[PDB]
Amino acid sequence: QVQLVQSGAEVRKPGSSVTISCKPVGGTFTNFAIHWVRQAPGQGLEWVGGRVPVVGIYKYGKKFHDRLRLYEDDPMKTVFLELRSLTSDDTGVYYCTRWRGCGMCPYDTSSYYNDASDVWGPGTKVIVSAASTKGPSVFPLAPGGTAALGCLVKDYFPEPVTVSWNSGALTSGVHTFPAVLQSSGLYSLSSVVTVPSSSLGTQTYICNVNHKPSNTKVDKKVEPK
Amino acid sequence: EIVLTQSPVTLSLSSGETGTLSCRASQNISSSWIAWYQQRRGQVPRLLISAASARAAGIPDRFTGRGSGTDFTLTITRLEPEDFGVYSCQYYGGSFFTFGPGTQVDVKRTVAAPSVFIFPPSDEQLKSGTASVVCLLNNFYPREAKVQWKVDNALQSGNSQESVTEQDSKDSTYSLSSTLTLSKADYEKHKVYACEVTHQGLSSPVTKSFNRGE
Amino acid sequence: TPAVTTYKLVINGKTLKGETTTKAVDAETAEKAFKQYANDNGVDGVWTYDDATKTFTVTE
Ligand SMILES: *[C@@H]1O[C@H](CO)[C@@H](O)[C@H](O)[C@H]1NC(C)=O
Repeated sequence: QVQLVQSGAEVRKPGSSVTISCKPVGGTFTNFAIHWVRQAPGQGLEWVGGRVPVVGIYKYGKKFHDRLRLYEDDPMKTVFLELRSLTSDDTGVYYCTRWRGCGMCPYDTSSYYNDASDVWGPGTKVIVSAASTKGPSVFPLAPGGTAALGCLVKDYFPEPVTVSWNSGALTSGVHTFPAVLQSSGLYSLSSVVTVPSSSLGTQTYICNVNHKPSNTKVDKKVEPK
Repeated sequence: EIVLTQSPVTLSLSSGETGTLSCRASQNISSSWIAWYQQRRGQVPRLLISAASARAAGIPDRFTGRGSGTDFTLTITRLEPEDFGVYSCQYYGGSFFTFGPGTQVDVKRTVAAPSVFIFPPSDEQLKSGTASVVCLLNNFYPREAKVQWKVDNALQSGNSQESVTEQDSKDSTYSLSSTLTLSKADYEKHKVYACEVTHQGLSSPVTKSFNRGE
Repeated sequence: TPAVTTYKLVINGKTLKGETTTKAVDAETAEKAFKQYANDNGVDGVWTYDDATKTFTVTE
């Protein structure tokens, strides 16, 4: 039934602007308002604004007034969000949402704005970074009878990287942390493994790092000092 | 104009346990403008409740909403693996919508103290112009833990970043990594690098450290 | 010209082994990117080039 399709991820230099597209599939186009909700990494849901297409009833969030424009293309039945003067606080996932309501409303010609959102788009990832595609550099993390070693996969762009240990043969005690975006605009994560301290002189520990946007496949040997 | 607050920050539940989430409004509002949303760790948000008490289509009897005036509650019974996640209340009356800060509902288990490790900068990284010191907090519960970097006993701020793993499905613990970012020039001036860890499972703050070189 | 080609780097280090790629206008621009990548990873060795496969190699 009523379903919302959103455009793919976008990367924008700081200070510039980005435009997302949301296309409803099913139902009507001018009855129910499209409300945009965004989420910054590790933060709560934030309402950006809402607009009934064509009809012209719209409101912007106080934080996004003077920076936000919501509009539509009536021929293509597509709504757009434009945010200007992007900063690091604008990095996040942007969802277009609406209320299903009467769905395929027949002869309604009525406008509804204040409703909950039970229909969500997949979300559009917006990354505010002045960085270009860059492969990662891999640094070792050298170490009650248990020790820890790992790999620091640093300064790559964009997401994601895949990390395994011993071609994937070592999986017990492995923690690959979520990548953090540092102030330089590049991503960085670590992957760790806990082993018995007796195994340090014995076992070999190799982490396999994959970054497909850069076509990087790299093996690093982690040795104790 | 209307601010929504939720309590608690984190809610820990056993299998059969029943928990209650609170949504506190800044002023007296009508129950017709309150919704509840569920956010799984890797999914788009889902609507659970509209108009304070109206259950959305396809939402089981497990979730019920109540409230009046300024205090609204969501009650969860027979919590199931799908249900663990972040819960947000929303006000959608008037012109400007607002969300609550959210409450994470995780799996309850016995408190377990973290194992703390500190990792010196690799020699490969030093000849690159930057230096990263990594501190690892392994398999702890509950989720919240504080990490403070002390370079020659001088507290740091703004030059560290940390991230946490999702709660393990097996043993229901958390893991944390903190990276302190230093320029090579700054790294050479100082001698003491320490990681101060504060957690409920530790009787007193645990500190792991090393000295540049040895 | 705004047209780029893809160049490969092969890493034969004592602890770091693998490969990465970059898009550059010419090989001279590609090598500067690869030599920075190797220095960032602490790999210091000999460089060879194969213009047929647009492939650099650094071995320790
Ligand atoms: C809400 O209404 C109740 C009952 O009228 C009143 O006692 C209370 O003080 C009001 N609180 C606010 C914040 O308006």
